[PDB]
Amino acid sequence: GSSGSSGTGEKPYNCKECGKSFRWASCLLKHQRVHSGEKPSGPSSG
Ligand SMILES: [Zn+2]
Repeated sequence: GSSGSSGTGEKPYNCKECGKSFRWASCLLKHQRVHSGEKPSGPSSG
């Protein structure tokens, strides 16, 4: 029960596809690869 404290830190880069965060750009640009090609996760295994 603080209701107020110091420690407001958030990364500048933040993905919109899923809603993740990243310190550097490249770090995010690389993750964007997942939002480029869909992966077989579901109907794959009967
Ligand atoms: Zn994402």
